[PDB]
Amino acid sequence: MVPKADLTIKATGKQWYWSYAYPDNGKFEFDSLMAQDKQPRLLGVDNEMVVPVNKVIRVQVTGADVIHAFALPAFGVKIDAIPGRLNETWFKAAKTGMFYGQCSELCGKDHAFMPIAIRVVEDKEFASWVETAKKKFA
Ligand SMILES: [Cu+2]
Ligand SMILES: [Cu+2]
Repeated sequence: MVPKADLTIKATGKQWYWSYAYPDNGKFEFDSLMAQDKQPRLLGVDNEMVVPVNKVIRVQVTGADVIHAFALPAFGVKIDAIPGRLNETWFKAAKTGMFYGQCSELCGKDHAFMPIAIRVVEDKEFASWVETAKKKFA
């Protein structure tokens, strides 16, 4: 069962990146593309999924092209991202910081290079980030 959520984010797997939509924060969406100009190697991206600490985050998970899977080991999360299907999982981060995962379903050439990067922040910073993101992402 998915517990009562404080916020929902939709994570859509694509060849070979994730898109994150924020239905509860103004319906903006952005792509999260591997950077590696950035540490850690194979895990850093241009635009992280930002979430508030100490909140139930429902993650709706789907794919856009082929089957992917959303894996976030620090939270015990692993769920298929199947095009045509909206799956759901969740996590609650007990502390701030960076948390990383990977696509866990072989999905072609760049499967190994579509990381999930989550930045957990306090409420104040989350709200400030949302302000900026709404403008950045359109
Ligand atoms: Cu994939
Ligand atoms: Cu994959």
